[PDB]
Amino acid sequence: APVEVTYKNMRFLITHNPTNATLNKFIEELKKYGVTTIVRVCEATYDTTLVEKEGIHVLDWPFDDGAPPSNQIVDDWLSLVKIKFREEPGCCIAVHCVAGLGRAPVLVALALIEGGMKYEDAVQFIRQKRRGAFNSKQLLYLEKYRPKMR
Amino acid sequence: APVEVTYKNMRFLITHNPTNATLNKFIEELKKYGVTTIVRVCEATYDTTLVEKEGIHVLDWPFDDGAPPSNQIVDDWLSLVKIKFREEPGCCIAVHCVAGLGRAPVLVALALIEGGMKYEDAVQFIRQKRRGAFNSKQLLYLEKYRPKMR
Amino acid sequence: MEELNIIQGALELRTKTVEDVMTPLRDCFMITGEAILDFNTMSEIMESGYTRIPVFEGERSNIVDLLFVKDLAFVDPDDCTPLKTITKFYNHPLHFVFNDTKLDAMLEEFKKGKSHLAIVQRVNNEGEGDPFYEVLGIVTLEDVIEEIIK
Amino acid sequence: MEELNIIQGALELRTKTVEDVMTPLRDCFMITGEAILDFNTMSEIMESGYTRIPVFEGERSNIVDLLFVKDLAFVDPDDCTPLKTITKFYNHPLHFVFNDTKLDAMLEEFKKGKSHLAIVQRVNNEGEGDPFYEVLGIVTLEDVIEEIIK
Repeated sequence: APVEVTYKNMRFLITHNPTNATLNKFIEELKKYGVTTIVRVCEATYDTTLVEKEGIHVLDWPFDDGAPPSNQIVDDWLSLVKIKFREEPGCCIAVHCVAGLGRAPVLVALALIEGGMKYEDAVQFIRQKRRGAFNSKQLLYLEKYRPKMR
Repeated sequence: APVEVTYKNMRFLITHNPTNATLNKFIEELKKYGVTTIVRVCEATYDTTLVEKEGIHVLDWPFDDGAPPSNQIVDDWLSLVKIKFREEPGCCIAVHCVAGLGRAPVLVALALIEGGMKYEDAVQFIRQKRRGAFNSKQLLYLEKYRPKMR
Repeated sequence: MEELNIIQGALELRTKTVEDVMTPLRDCFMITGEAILDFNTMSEIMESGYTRIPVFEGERSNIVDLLFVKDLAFVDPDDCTPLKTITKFYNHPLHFVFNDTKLDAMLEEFKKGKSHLAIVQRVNNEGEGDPFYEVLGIVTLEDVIEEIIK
Repeated sequence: MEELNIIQGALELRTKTVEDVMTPLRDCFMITGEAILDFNTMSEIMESGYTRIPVFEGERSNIVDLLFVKDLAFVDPDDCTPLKTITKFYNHPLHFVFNDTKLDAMLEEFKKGKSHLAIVQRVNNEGEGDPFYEVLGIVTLEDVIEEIIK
């Protein structure tokens, strides 16, 4: 159940975690939504080679289950969003976990908030697509977060 | 679907038409209702030998489909009822057709009317057990019939 | 809208009959008692998607049994077991109801028993022969429910 | 009495949820995806009397498919075909619904689709990890109908 999020010039795809046997259909979905880059915020369970050969680069940036991303991860993520969307406009960034509903939506939400979207509007925008995202800690984290308007 | 009718000292069983393969269960039903005698008012489709060996005599007295019984048939039937019920009280007389709902119930009804039961009461008594008995001719016949109080 | 439709159908259970909602005989899915269960016949039965199928012999109007597909469980296709044989192994009561029976009575009967199916019949009074029960079709619990929920 | 019960249930479709009428997970009839369809397994499946069975792999809570018994039509027991293989041959949509979904909405969804079955799930917000969808059980069209007709 892949989820697409569109705001301003930004496009994100929050997807599931595939297996090595399902890789081809997975790549079909990515290519369908125009996914340039994948960020895995959890354990890496599948070989990226076929994904690389298809022109899709995979970044592995895990952080703690049920936890906000670290400052370094945030900076790398914002920089990544900027460069990738300036490099090939209209393209899509894929973020996925194994577990789901906490971490990847936190990243996407951060991107939206930096895009100027209000906190509550961001959380609501996400939960409209996937119900139950954002546990307590992550909620309060998106609340306390100070956007740099990047 | 065997049907039992009880009035005064009289007991009748209006039954279906069995086959040679179903004869044993058939005889089981007859013995269950205490059937001494069978009257077949339609074509005879099954061998009576096994039925005879079980102590049940079978009379073949066909008359026309959808028609009343002839005077001779009526006399023989009333005499039969009298002798059989006087010979072994509490026993049961079986009357069956192949077709159903016209002829056998006409016989039973005649017996009831001669037993003193009113015409309408007889027809109602029968139809309560089997819906749709007695076509038009047979109805008018039971109407016009003059009971001898035999 | 849905609630109002259900309520209306509920109120209409009293006026409507089984003849109104039944599947006419010619449109009923049936199988002959002369069927041999081999790989093909059993496969066809399974692929039909019917849990219970009426079994007729001779005329389609002559319905001698009910084949539940679960009855085919341990049957071996190589044995080419006659359907006639298999229907003997299981007791599935074959119910008959008259065409003017109301839907609420029918629903009650369906509710008390384990039978979800009934054969619709009418009294045929057209002379000059004996009246007889004519099979019109088949009514199921599903038909009544579909009459209720529209 | 029956009509009043139906009407009341109809009015209760709005307040009641799918969690109220569902079959809890542990009480659901299921089959593992590792099942090999041989004479015995297929016979057991048939004798179960279920038209559609959920297919899980690993945990029972992990439900990867729907096996329709009609899908077994031309399967040969001697081939010992893995269930995994057969589930691929047919497309049976696997629906998921949240536990607080009202029964009338559920009935609507059942009515539009060809699916009579849905997996009940809840949002699990207990920390400190990422929130996740927890499978509670299974709800069917039959459950809703039975809630209506009492």
